[PDB]
Amino acid sequence: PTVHVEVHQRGSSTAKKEDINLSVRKLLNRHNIGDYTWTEFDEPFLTRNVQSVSIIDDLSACTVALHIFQLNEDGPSSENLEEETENIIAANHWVLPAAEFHGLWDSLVYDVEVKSHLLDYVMTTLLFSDKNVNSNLITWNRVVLLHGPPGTGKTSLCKALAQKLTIRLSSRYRYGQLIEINSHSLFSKWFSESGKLVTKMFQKIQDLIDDKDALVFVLIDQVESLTAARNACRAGTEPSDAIRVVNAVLTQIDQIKRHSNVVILTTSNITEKIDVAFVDRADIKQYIGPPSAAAIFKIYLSCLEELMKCQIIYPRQQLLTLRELEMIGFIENNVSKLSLLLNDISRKSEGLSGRVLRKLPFLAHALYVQAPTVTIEGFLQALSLAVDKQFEERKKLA
Amino acid sequence: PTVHVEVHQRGSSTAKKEDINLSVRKLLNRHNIGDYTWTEFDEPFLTRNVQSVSIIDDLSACTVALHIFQLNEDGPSSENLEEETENIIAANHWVLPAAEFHGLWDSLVYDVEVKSHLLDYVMTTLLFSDKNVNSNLITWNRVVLLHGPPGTGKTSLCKALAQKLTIRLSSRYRYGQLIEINSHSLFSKWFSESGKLVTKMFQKIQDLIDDKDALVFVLIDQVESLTAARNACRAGTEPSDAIRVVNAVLTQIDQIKRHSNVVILTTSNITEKIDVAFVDRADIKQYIGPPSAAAIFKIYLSCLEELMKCQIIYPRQQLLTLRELEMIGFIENNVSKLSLLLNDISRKSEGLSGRVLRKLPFLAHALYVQAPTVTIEGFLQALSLAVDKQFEERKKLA
Amino acid sequence: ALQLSREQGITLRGSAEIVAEFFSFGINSILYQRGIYPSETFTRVQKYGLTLLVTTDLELIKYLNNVVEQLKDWLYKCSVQKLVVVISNIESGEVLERWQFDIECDKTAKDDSAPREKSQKAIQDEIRSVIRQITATVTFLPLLEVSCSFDLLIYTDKDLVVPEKWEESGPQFITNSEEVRLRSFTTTIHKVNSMVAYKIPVND
Amino acid sequence: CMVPVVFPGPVQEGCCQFTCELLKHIMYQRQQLPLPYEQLKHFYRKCQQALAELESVLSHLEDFFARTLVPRVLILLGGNALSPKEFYELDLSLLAPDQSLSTAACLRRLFRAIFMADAFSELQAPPLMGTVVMAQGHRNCGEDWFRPKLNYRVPSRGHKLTVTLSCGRPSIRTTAWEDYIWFQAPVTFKGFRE
Ligand SMILES: Nc1ncnc2c1ncn2[C@@H]1O[C@H](COP(=O)(O)OP(=O)(O)OP(O)(O)=S)[C@@H](O)[C@H]1O
Ligand SMILES: Nc1ncnc2c1ncn2[C@@H]1O[C@H](COP(=O)(O)OP(=O)(O)OP(O)(O)=S)[C@@H](O)[C@H]1O
Repeated sequence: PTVHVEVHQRGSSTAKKEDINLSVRKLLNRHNIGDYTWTEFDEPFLTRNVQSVSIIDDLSACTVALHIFQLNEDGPSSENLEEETENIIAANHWVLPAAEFHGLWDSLVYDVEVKSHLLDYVMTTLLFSDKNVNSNLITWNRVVLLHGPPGTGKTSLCKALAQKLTIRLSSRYRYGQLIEINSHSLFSKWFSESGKLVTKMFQKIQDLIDDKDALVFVLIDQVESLTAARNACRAGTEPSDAIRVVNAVLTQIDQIKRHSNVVILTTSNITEKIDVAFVDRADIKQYIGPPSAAAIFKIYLSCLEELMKCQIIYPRQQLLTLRELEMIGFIENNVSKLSLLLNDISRKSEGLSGRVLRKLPFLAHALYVQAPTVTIEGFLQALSLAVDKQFEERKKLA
Repeated sequence: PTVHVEVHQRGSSTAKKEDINLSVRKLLNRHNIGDYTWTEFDEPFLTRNVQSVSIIDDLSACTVALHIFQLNEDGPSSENLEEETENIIAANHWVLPAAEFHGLWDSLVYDVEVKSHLLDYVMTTLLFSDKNVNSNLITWNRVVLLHGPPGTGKTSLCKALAQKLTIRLSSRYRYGQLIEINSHSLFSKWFSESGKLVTKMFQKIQDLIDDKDALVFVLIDQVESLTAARNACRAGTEPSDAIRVVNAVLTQIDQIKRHSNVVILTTSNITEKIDVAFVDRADIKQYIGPPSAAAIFKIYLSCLEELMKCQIIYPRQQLLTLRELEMIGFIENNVSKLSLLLNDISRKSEGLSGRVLRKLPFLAHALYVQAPTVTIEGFLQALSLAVDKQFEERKKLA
Repeated sequence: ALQLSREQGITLRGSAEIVAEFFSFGINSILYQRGIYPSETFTRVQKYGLTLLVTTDLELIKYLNNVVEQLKDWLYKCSVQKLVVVISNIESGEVLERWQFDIECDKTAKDDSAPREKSQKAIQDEIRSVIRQITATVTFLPLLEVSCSFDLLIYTDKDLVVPEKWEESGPQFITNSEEVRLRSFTTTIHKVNSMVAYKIPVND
Repeated sequence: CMVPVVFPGPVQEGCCQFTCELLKHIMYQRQQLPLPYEQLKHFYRKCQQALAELESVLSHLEDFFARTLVPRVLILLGGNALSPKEFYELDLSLLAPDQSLSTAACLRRLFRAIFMADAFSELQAPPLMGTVVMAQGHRNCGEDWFRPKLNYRVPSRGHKLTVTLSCGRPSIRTTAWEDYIWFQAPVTFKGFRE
């Protein structure tokens, strides 16, 4: 009965772990009765010290493992290039849980638990890892290769994964770090120095690696920038540069293998020219596709909810995930027809990108709402016309 | 009932705003009535302090919201882009509203009635971003990608757009900026330069972003230059560099999507070598082929009003508009016959580029008149001659 | 796709050369601006990636060329340590202006055969700093109500290596003179501090 | 860094040539012109035309100061009117239209200060760039050659140096300035070099 639990610790509070532990357990045990978002408090302690306590995948007697995270505040931690070229953004160094990415885990929807797969990846990782398994016999690479066509959330998923792993591993990591590998930065003008300082970068990595209190999160967006090609024409024109620095990056992955705390996140909207080196160092190798119908549905629901919370649609209303829609047998009544036409919106919406999707509601509120206030029953067909436009647009896009 | 107003303060005025507000609203009190450009006045106050009073989408018992805008003069384009302090590089820097485009939005007509739509996009931007919506639930990447056959107003359109925009949105924006990248900038003889180049580009653009007061317009002209073949099947060296560009470009845009005050206007040719990513973050696609007969007639009317006003064709005449032409339904008289001849012209003018279109009368008078004095509608037969010329010109060259 | 740093290095004698022409052009410009000599009679050249005042006084031309090479020598032996240009009245000859340049050399240049990391870029721009600075300094030097002449003082610690025509002389202080310091500049071998002394005004 | 200037005596037309020689001094100390304009009297295409640009600037400056007072003068290098590559502020707020001292005395005192204000300490020889001068003026002075910028603001980056004054006067108001408004040089100066 594993039930992981979130505890948002303020950067403005003063409470500590035991106080908050007792307090939150008292809150639950007071209620102790799907998933809920405990945000309206009765106890003054957490009212002053905690901003959000929710759980995301009806009963009580499950292993309620609380987990306390303090969403920090700093966004950038400038670590410029060691060599030269002042004010060149070498490292974007992201403190752990800091609120940039709060609640962003609710982005994706791929109900095959692809998320959960990637999630408990690192959990099982550390389980095997620090329980005396022989590397020499069984070993992996703490690369993680998300994989899928663009407009899907790959980099976003990387980030959210890091955040959630954070909230989980408080028991074993008081904190950790994310590392925005500015790939295009990594190279150098010169003949050699490029690889030479690839080392330096991975050394800044090793810095964090030493911190057993922390947990390392390499984030190499668009690794092809690192690894151009072993398969081009002989005119590569920077071969002794390109391929060289590439296999250097290979060496660095291969050294960082042996540790037990690092994880490398890697994606490509552009898998075409991926260089066999990574794919053969063969992380989870998680393929992704565009969102599913039900996915579009859930995401539209979330959109509507954020909207009604910011009053942009004034008469706040009720929604129904496909669960209750399917239980009511899709009976055509006034209440249902809202979400039923919504489902139709989705069923014609599939074939598009979640990026464009979460673009839709707002940009439609611009396009066909044409009013500072609007309600559902026209907002919906409005979104419909918007999506029709989107398809005809990609068509005309030639 | 919101009727905005194009309150032009001539830079020569030097008087302060509120007085002008008062006087213009009193002008309104006077006339109390289609959309027009009031210049000739009664009170000498406005007569001196104003150079034009225009309004676009009669009636005045509505909510009039004035917009006092003062023009500016110099587009210096001074932008170092000093990779090594030795670079004179292609970054235009236009202080917003200025004589560059005063009166341009007045003319760039479009079949789809794109304008209203694209326009109130950025209007929706504020009024329903600054509701403090959780961005990380509903995003709008600020990256608009028009497109169409070359020479179709596109770059002109985006320019005049931002012009009128910064006009409409004074209260919350002391002013704005236009940064015009010119990819010819961006390339380099050397592998590994271009990335640093782009990063530093948006470094300075980030600078201009930093002020919350200003308003940022990134006027990319030929995005395709950047994103030629990120995902495509030719030789790899030029592709090594090209990838190594576009990757960083994309990452930087995904950064800068974190400020409520930036708009990336983007544009391209047939360009079907476009992309797979700006295709993605194309929050507002827009296909713009050649115009239709209607817009053609409107543009020609504008042309004829120019040629009357500057008295380059001396005997002034009377015209109509398609609406006006339809109130009497194209029925023939020797009064509107001339506009009807223009109509025949348009009916055979379409299939061209508006660029060439507004260039036509210029060319016709240079090539078939040779009389600085010339009667219009003698003008038009030779105009049609030059039209047919243009046709066979394309026919030959293609 | 590559480039390469090719750093040349520096020498005792190269430092001497460059700092010698430094003082050449600097003295030229100083004696140009304040009015010490006929300004009209001079012209400009391109040096240090900038524009420089150059004389035509064949007399002073040859004279200062002699001084330049002799200083090149004494730098190549670290011999001199002060370089001053004392400007005075014509007849009463009272000192009005005294540009003191205090010199540091590298004794270890005997063994310092291997070069030192410092660029023509760096040295050049730093002398440009010097030049532009001295130029600026005219903006406050109390103007010469008369015409003037000048004499050239140095201080080589050695009374030993003295060539023929040079004679020993006196310190030539000023009674009421303010001294104001200019930016420093060096070669990692030779540094030269700089400061002008000038007769304190009689009236404010 | 920040540097004011200390004067015992007040002024009126001093301000004019103050700004004049300061501007000049600066445009030299940023390499924009091969030699100080005071000595550019030699050599009589870009050279003379840019110098005449500068002269028109100077002349209309004198015009403007003759017309009304100025609290603050701005001089830009690159960027735009609303953002510089770098800039210099020249305070005149502390002055009213008295003095028997010589204007040249204030000039040399202030410039000796500037030197002791240690400014222009950048080995990094900047390239050849663009220059615009601005300053505030009377709300209704009917100024013609300049042009106001009713939406202008002092940018807050690349603060090379605000040169500030003090003439030893006790305490003045601020409303005497709140009516005034920035104007702008109608034509960007460009600094050449060979
Ligand atoms: N299925 C989805 N669910 C939720 N958000 C999505 C989805 N698809 C796209 N998005 C949004 O689109 C953006 C994706 O961010 P990223 O992590 O950079 O995407 P990605 O994985 O990098 O794909 P690319 O390469 O950037 S197009 C975020 O704003 C997400 O919220
Ligand atoms: N519908 C139109 N209405 C008015 N002027 C137009 C129209 N279409 C084109 N033009 C003119 O054609 C020119 C187009 O300028 P741009 O903004 O560069 O055009 P474009 O859409 O960018 O195509 P290119 O290939 O970039 S020039 C301007 O002089 C416009 O005035």
